[PDB]
Amino acid sequence: STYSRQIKQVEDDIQQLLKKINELTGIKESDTGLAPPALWDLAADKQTLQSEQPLQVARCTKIINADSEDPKYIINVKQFAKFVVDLSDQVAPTDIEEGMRVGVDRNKYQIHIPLPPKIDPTVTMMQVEEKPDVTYSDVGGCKEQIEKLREVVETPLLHPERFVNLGIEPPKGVLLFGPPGTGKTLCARAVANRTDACFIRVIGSELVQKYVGEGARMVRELFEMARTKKACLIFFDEIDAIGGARFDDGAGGDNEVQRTMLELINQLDGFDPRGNIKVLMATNRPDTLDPALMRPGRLDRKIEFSLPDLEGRTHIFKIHARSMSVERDIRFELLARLCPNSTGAEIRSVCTEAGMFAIRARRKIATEKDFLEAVNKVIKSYAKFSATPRYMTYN
Amino acid sequence: LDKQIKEIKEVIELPVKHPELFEALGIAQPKGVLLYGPPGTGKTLLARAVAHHTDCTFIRVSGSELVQKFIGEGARMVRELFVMAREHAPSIIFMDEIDGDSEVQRTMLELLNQLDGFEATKNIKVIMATNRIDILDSALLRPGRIDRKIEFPPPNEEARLDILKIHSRKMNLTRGINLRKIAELMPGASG
Amino acid sequence: YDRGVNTFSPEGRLFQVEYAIEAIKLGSTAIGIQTSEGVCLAVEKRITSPLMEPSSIEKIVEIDAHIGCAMSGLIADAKTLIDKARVETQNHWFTYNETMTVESVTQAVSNLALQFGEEDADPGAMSRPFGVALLFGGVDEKGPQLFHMDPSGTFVQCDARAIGSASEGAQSSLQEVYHKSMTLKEAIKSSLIILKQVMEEKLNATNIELATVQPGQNFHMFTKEELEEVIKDI
Amino acid sequence: SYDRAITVFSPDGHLFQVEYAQEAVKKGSTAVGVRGRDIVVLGVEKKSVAKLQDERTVRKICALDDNVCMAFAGLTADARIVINRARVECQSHRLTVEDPVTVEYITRYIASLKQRYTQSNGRRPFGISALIVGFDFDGTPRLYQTDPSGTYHAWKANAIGRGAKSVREFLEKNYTDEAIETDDLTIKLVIKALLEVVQSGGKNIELAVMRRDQSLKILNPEEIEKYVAEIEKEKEENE
Amino acid sequence: YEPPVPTRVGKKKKKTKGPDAASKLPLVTPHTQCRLKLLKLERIKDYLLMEEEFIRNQEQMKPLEEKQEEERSKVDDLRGTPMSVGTLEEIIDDNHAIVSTSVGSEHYVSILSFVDKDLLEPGCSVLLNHKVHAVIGVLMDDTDPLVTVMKVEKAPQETYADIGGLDNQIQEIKESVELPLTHPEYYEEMGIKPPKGVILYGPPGTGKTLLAKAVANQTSATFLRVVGSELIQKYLGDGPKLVRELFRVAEEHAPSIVFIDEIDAIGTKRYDSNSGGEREIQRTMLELLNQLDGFDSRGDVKVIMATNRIETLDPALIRPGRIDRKIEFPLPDEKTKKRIFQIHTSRMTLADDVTLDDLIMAKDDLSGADIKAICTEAGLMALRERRMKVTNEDFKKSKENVLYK
Ligand SMILES: Nc1ncnc2c1ncn2[C@@H]1O[C@H](COP(=O)(O)OP(=O)(O)OP(=O)(O)O)[C@@H](O)[C@H]1O
Ligand SMILES: Nc1ncnc2c1ncn2[C@@H]1O[C@H](COP(=O)(O)OP(=O)(O)OP(=O)(O)O)[C@@H](O)[C@H]1O
Ligand SMILES: Nc1ncnc2c1ncn2[C@@H]1O[C@H](COP(=O)(O)OP(=O)(O)O)[C@@H](O)[C@H]1O
Ligand SMILES: [Mg+2]
Ligand SMILES: [Mg+2]
Ligand SMILES: [Mg+2]
Repeated sequence: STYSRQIKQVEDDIQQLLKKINELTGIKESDTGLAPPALWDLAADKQTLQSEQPLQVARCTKIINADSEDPKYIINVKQFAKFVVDLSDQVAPTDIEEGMRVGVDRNKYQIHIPLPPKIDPTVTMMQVEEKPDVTYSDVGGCKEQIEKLREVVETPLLHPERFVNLGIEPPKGVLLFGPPGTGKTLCARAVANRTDACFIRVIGSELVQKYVGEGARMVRELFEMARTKKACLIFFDEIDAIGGARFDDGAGGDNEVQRTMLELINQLDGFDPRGNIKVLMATNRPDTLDPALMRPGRLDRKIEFSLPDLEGRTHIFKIHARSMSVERDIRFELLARLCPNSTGAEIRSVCTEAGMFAIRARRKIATEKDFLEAVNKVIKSYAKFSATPRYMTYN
Repeated sequence: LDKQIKEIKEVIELPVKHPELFEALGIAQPKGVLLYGPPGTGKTLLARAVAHHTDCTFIRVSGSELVQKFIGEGARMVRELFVMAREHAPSIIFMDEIDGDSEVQRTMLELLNQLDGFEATKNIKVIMATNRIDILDSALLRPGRIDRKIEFPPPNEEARLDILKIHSRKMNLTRGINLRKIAELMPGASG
Repeated sequence: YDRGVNTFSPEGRLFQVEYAIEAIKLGSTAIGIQTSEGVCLAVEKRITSPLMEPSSIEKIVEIDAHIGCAMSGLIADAKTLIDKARVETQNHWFTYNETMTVESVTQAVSNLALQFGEEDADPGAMSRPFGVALLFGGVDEKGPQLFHMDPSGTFVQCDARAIGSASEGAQSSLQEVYHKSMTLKEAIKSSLIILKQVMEEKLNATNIELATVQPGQNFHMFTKEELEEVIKDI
Repeated sequence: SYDRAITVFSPDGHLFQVEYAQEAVKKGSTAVGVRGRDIVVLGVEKKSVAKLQDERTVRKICALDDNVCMAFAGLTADARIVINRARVECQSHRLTVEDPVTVEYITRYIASLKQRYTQSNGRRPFGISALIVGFDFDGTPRLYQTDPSGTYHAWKANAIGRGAKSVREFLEKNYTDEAIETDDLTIKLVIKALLEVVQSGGKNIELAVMRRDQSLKILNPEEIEKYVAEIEKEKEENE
Repeated sequence: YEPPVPTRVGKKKKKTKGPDAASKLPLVTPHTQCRLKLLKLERIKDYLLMEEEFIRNQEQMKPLEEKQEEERSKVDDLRGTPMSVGTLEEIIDDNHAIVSTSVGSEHYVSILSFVDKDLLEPGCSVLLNHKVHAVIGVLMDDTDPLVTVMKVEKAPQETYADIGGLDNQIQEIKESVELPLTHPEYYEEMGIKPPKGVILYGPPGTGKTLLAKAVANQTSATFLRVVGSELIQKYLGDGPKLVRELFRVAEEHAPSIVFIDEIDAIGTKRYDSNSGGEREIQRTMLELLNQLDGFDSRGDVKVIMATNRIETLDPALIRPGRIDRKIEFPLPDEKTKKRIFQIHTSRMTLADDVTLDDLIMAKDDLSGADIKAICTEAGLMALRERRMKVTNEDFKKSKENVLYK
C-alpha cells in the first residue's frame, strides 16, 4: 500500500502518454475502415489515383475477325450496355477468349485486363483458411478407416510420383458414413489440418436456396473455383440434405434439391473431366443417398465409421482422458467394456462428466468411481435420447 | 359489452395508467389478452377502443407481406416488430384469427415468450381475437401465458337493442321506430 | 418398425439374430474351460446392491446330474432354453434309459433358437431370438465336453470359451493359459484369475459362481467354503 | 388372431418394449419391502389421498395366498392380471403338491409369466414390478422383486416405484441386524424409508405386515400415525 | 500477361475483432501494489518517454506537407466527398479488387494504402470514391435488425432465488453456462472442456424458461434467445440461413449463450407458409446439427435448448458433443409447491384465513405456471373488488378460473 500513491501517479502519467502518443501518431477512429497511419503511402496513392484509371468489369461475348489484324471484341458491361471494342495495345490478342470477364475503360471501353471468373462470395467463404486443431492422433478406433481415407485424399497429393509411375489413377472420392458421434466430421477435420491443398467445406444445408437453380449454380461455381487450383479437396458435410434419392410423388417433391444433386453428380463424373478435385462426403443417413451419387467415379470409397470395438473404445478413452487429472489405477479397459455400443462422442462426455463429478466434490483428481458414475449418467441414464439405436438401421 | 369493457380495462388500462396497484397487490402486470367469440361480436371493436382510450398505439399484426417493408427489411422473424412497438410505448399488439397450423397463434407464442421476461420495456400488451377457445394450442392455453380470457357471446335481446341503437343513430330515422321489436326479430345474430 | 423379425440384411445377416448377439455383451462374463479331469464353469454375479441376496442370482444351472449350463446376456430368456434342456434330458432317459450326450443336449436347445416368426407361426411360437449365450459343460461317453451356444443357434465344442461382457478380453487371456494336458484345479484357478481381472468389483466367494462336472462325480455347485479355498490363493 | 412381434431387439441389443415397461414402473407409487427376522413388511406410498376415494378398493398390497403377499409398482390394471394369474396358480400348486406355495415358486411363475409376454407375438410386456414377500414352510422370511423383463432376485430390503433409487440408497445404509431386531424396529425401517420420498407424512403411507404362522395384516392409519410419532420422537434425541 | 499474385494468405478478414489496437498494454503481474509492479510500470513509462521524444523529433523536421493533421486532412482529399458505399466482390490483388455499386455495376478498382486491408472480405460493404470508385474505406456494418432481436439487452429480473425446488436442475445448468465463465480454472486443472450443450425438458410450466431467465440474469456473456418456431421460414433455404446467421452473431459476441427455446416446435408444428414441407425443416435441422457440432471450430458459444416434447426431437440433434447434458424438469412435489407458492406470494398481502397448504393440493398435476397463474388471477379478483388483501375466496375463485373452464 506504500506504493499505491506512486502507482497511480505513474499509471496516470502513462495513460496521459498513450493519449499523447496517439495524438501525434494518429490511428484514432476506424469506423470508415482506415488503416493505421504507419501504412499510409499517400505519395503513391495520389499517383495511383491518377496513373491507374478505374476499369469497368465486362464479359467478352464474341470475337469478330480474330484471324485478321483488326479483331473486334463484343463485350457485355454488366447492367450498363454492350459495346464492340478492340483490345488495348498492352494486352496480347491470345489472352482474351470468348465468355471470359475483362476490364474495360470508361472512355473507349477497350479491354485492358483479363479478369478471374465471377464466383459467389458465399462459395468463396466455403473454402477453409484456418486449419482445425484436430489431428489423426485425436481419432481412436478408426485405424483401418483412417488409412483408407488418407490413401485417397492425402497420399496422392503428398506423393503423386508413386501413382503416375505404375499408371495408377487413385480414387477421387470418399464417403464417410456412420451413426452420429462416430467421427465422420472429426476425421474430415483431421484431413483439413494435415492437407496442404485447398480445402473447401460444404454443408448440404448451404446448398438449399430460395430460388430455382441456385443450388446447382453454387455447385457449378464451387467446382469452377476448385478447378482454378492444382489440387483441391471439397468436403460435403451432411450430403443427405441435398443428396437424397430422386423420386416422383405427383407434385414437385424435392425437384429443385434433386437438380442440385444432379449438378453435383454431373461435376463429379460427367462429359467433362472433373480435374484434380478429391471430394469427401459425410452423412449419417447413407441409405437415403441417390444410387448415382453412391457410385464409383463419384464416391469411389465407402469408409464406414461403425461403433468402436473394445480395443477402439479403450483407445478413445485414452485420447480424451489424456489431459485429465485421473488417478493412477483408472481401468479404462473396464470402462470400454461398460459401454458396448457407444459412440466416441459418448466416451468424450463420459470423460467430461467424470471430471464433473470430481469438480462437484471439490476434488482435483477424478477417481475411477467418477468414471463409473459418468458411464451410468451418460451411457445408461441418457440412453433414452441415444441416436445409435435408430441410426444403425440407416447405416 | 359492459362486462367485457370492465374486464379488459383492469388488464390493459390499469397496468398502464396505475402500475402501482399491481405492485402493491404483489402480482405481475398482465401482458396477454384473449378475446374469443363468434365473428362480428366486437372483439376488434373493443381492442381498438381500449387502445384509443388509454392512448396506447394500436398495431394490427395480420402477417401480411404487403406491410412487411414497414416492419423491416429483414422480415425473418416476427419479433422485429418489437422495435416499432418499443418506440410507440404504450402499445397494443393485436392479431385476429380468421380461421396447416394457425400463424396467428404461432405469432402469439413468439410475442408472448419475448414479453415473459426477456422484454425490458414495459407497457407493451398483446391481444388475440379468436373464434373458438378449444382450437387454441395447448401452449397458449397453458396457465401463465394468457393473463385473461374474455368471452364475447352473441348479443342477446337487450344487447342487440343497444347495438341497434348505436348504429341507427347514423341514419335519418323517423320518430317512433320500435327498435325493440327489430331486436326481437334477430335471434342469434351478431353485432 | 417396417422391418420384420425374419429379415435378411444386404450382407446376408439375419437382423434380429445379430441384434440378439449384441445383447450378450451387456451380460455378465462367463468362463468355461474343458479339461481331461472335468469341465469348469465360472461366471460373475454382478451384485448391484448390498441388499440383493447373491444366492438368488443363479447363472449356473443344473441341466442334469452330468451336465451344467452357464448363462450370459438376458437371464430371463435363458429360463425357456434351460427348461427345454431339462425336459429334453429325462426324455432321452425315459425312452432310451441313458444320459443324453452334451452335444445332443446343446443341439436340442439350438433348434429352439431361430424358431421365431411373425406370421404363419403357432400361437406359442416366439417373436424374437433368445438374447442369451449358453455354455454347456458336462461328461458323457466322449468324456468331459464344453459347448458354446449363441442366439444364432450355432453350437460348437470349445476347449476354453469365455462369453459375456469381457468375452474379448477373457478369451485372449484363456488362450495364454490353456493347454490340453492340465488338471481341473488349474482350470478352476485360471478361470478365477481371469475373472478377477475383468470384474468391476473385487473377487470374493459371494459374487461369483464356480461349477465342475467331473467324470464319475456329478454336477457340483461350489460352496462359499470351497470358493474361499481357491480364492485365498488368487 | 393378432400375431405381431411387439418386443423386438434394438440394434444395440436392447428390448425397448421391456425398457419402456420399466419406465412405467418408475412412474408408479413407491413400494418398499423389508425382510426382518420373524416378520416381513411391505410399505406402499398412497400417492395422493383423495377424501372421496374408497381406500379399500385402491390397494397396492394384495395377498396371493395365506402365506404370500406382494406389493406392485406400475400400471394398476396390468398388475391385477398378474395377481389373479398368480392367485390361480397358488391354488393349483396347493392341490397338486398338498403344500402352500413357496415364495420362490410364485415369484418364479410371475417372472416367467412376465418373460413370456416379452417374447410372444401380439402381446406387450407387463408394465409392473412386484415386491413379493412371505414365509416358506420352514418359517424363513423371504422377499423377492420382479421386473417387467422377467428377472427375479431375493432382497433383504428393496424399493420399487418413482423413489426406488433414493429409498434403496437409504435402505443400503440403515438395514442392519440391529434394525431388524424386533418387529417394531422392522416396521419403523419401512416408514423411515417411505418418509424419504413421501412428503406429507404418514397420511400417504399404506403399510401391511405378515408374521410367521399368521395372515397378512394391514396397519390402520392410527397405528401408522403412532409409529410416525416414534420416529419423530427418536429424531429429537439423536440431535 | 500474367495474373497478379496476392501477398496476403487467404481471402477472409482477420478473425480478431474489436481489440485494444495500439493500446494493447502488457499485463503487468502481479496486480499488488509493490516495488516490482512500480518497477515494471516505470519501464512502461520510460519507453513512452523515449517514444514521445523520438516521435516529436521526427515530426518537428518533417515537411509541412507531411504532418499528422496534414496527412489526415490530405486523406479526405484523396477520399473526396461523397463516399459511395459499395460491395466487395473479389480481392484480385493486395491493392486491387472488384467492387459493385448499388446499381449492380462492377468495377475493377485500386485499393488505396490508407484502407484497412485486414477488414476486406468479399460481401463486405466498402467505401468507394465518387469519381474513380477506388476503395477508400470499409464501412463498419451497423447492427442488423436480426442481431438486435436475438440479443437480450437487459438481463431479466428473475434470479435463481426466484426458482423453487429445482436445486439439482439449477446446479447442472451452472456447470455448463455459468461455472466455466466465472471459474474456468476448475475445468483447466481437470483437463476437460466444459459440457458442450444442455437441454431442459419436462412438462409445460415446470420452469425450463425460468431457469434460462435466471441464467440470463447472472451471466456476463451475450444472451441470444430464439424460439424453435422462429426457425420455420417462408422460403426455401432461409430456415438454414437463419440458423447459420444466428450462430454467426453468437460467434461475434463471444462468449455467448444461445437459448433455443421450444426447439421441438420446429417439427411438431406444420405451417403452410413454410414452402418446403417436412423436408425443408429437416434441412434446417441439419444446419443446426452443423452449428452445434460440425466442421467449423466453435468459440465460447454455449447452447441451451428447452422443450416439453423431447421424444419428437431428432436424436442426432441432442447427441453428446452437441447437447451433453439433458436436465429433466419434473412436476413440483409437495415441498416445491409450497416453495413456489411462497415465492409468488412474497410480495402479496395475504389474509389470515388464507393457508398455502390447502392450495398445494389444488390439482394433482400442479406446475409452477399454474401456481403463478393462481396467484396472479387471485390478485386480479382483489383488484376487481378494490382490495389489497387477497382472501381465501379470491384464491378459491382463482383455481376455478385457471385450472378449470
Ligand atoms: N473415433 C473417435 N475418436 C475420438 N473422438 C471421437 C471419435 N469419434 C467421435 N469423437 C468425438 O465425438 C465428437 C462427435 O463429433 P463428430 O464430428 O466426430 O461427429 P459425426 O460422426 O460427424 O456425427 P454426426 O453424424 O452427428 O454429424 C467429436 O467432436 C470428437 O470429440
Ligand atoms: N420451479 C419453479 N419455481 C418458481 N417459479 C416457477 C417454477 N416453475 C415455474 N415457475 C413459474 O412459472 C412461470 C411460467 O413457467 P415457465 O415459463 O418457466 O415454463 P416452462 O417450464 O419453460 O414451460 P413451457 O415453455 O413448456 O410452457 C415462470 O415465469 C415462473 O415464475
Ligand atoms: N357489440 C357491438 N356493439 C356495436 N357495434 C358492434 C358490436 N359488435 C360488432 N359491432 C360492429 O361490427 C363491426 C365489425 O365487428 P368486429 O369487431 O370486426 O368483429 P370481430 O369481433 O369478429 O372482430 C364493427 O364496425 C362494429 O361497429
Ligand atoms: Mg458430422
Ligand atoms: Mg371478425
Ligand atoms: Mg417456455
